[PDB]
Amino acid sequence: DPMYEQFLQRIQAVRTATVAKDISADILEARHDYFGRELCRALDIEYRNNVLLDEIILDVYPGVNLMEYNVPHVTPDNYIWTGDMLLILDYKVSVGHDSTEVTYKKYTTLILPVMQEIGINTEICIIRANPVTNQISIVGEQFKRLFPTIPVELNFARFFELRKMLLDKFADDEEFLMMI
Ligand SMILES: [Cl-]
Ligand SMILES: [Cl-]
Ligand SMILES: [Cl-]
Ligand SMILES: [Mn+2]
Ligand SMILES: [Mn+2]
Repeated sequence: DPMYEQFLQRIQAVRTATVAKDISADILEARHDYFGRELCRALDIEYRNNVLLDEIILDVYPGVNLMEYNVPHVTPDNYIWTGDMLLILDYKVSVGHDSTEVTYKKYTTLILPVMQEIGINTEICIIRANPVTNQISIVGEQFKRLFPTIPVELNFARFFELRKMLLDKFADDEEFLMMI
């Protein structure tokens, strides 16, 4: 209720391409966070949204001296510390694979080396929902083993409705069309 209403109020009032581009980005981020909350609820795991990598290391290995290592200050969405293995999690909502590939490449090359020097067994997990079909795709073998079914009940229609109204309001706007 209040989330939808707040976006609606903003789409009603917006007059300029630059402000409209920020509403569009905000809707896409709210849709991403919605999926993350529903995913963690369905799997009964702790819901987080952007944890600094140093803070993840400190939680799994409290006796670490951060200064001895070169820790990239990335903020993956969430993680699962099982006591023997660390699953780095990032949520995606997208009909395509490109954003998954980008994030997979970044976290693989930036997180795995320092986790290997520290000695923490780590897997990069990316969980994507298709907002149109509600189908879930998972990169991450240990995550699939731990969670062979994902009993989520997803409904992205309201996020599409809001963004479509925004795009209809600016369908004749050259500038906004380019800020695509
Ligand atoms: Cl405006
Ligand atoms: Cl103006
Ligand atoms: Cl990041
Ligand atoms: Mn994030
Ligand atoms: Mn994400």
